[PDB]
Amino acid sequence: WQSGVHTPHGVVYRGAKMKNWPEQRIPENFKFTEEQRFRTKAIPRDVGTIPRNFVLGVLYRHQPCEVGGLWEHCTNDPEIVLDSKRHLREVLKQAREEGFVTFERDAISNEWLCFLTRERYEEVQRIVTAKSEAVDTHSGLRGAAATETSTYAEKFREMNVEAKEAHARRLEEEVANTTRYLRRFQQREIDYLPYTDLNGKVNFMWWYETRDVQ
Amino acid sequence: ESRHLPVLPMTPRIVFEHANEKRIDTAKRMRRDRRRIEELKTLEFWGWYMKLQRVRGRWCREQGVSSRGVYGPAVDAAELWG
Repeated sequence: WQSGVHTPHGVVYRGAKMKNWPEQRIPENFKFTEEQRFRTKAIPRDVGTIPRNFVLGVLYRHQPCEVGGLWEHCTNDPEIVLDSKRHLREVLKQAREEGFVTFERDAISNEWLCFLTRERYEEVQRIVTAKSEAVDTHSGLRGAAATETSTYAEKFREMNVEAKEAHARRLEEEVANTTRYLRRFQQREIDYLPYTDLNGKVNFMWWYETRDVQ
Repeated sequence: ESRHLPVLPMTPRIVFEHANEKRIDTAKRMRRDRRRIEELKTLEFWGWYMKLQRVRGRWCREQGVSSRGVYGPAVDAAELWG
């Protein structure tokens, strides 16, 4: 997508950029003709394992997820793999069809809140734990600072024993700052290739890498 | 009359019934194992096709082939025809 045409100028999504897609400026005077805008299409987005796992992890973190709240949490999270709100909606639809997410009109507020199916909650927990363990084992630098790890464990225990809402909010702010600082240099690129399965349905194979803009 | 265990005398009807039972069991077993073999063949063929697709994707990535027409990534970025 392009910021200047698909969205009002000045709107940018801090997600995962597509590989080789050029961010090209568009004049402010640009505007579609209504028939062309109706006839316009959209590139299919990834609805598979990694995006659904990321969305399920975001919901697992913030069990009550409003629309804007969910988008902001996804943007804040450093494991962003999505590309745009359209990709987020497609992933949410796929999860709903699989039977993971449930949407309810909250009594307190008209906004549609989101919950996770209890039957799939165990699966979500297993996915989250497996991802955390895999990241911990893969991170080579992690564990080099035994004192730092011990202090972090002490902080975890302190938060558990005390009220950890303020600690969680401060950690979310720090995570947002760190994600911005990371985005300043690195970026998660997405590279896709179309293919045709035996059934005759065109699908896309995707892979995500990390590139250092520097 | 007699107090021995109930034993059915061997008769053409009884032997025909046993033959029919064995034939039915044989047909059932043959079809079941045929279905199992076909399932294994389909599973391995799907696995091979997935491996083929992975190899094709790796080769296309190496060669810079996007398989999305002569146009560059700008058209896909526009997303006005995808």
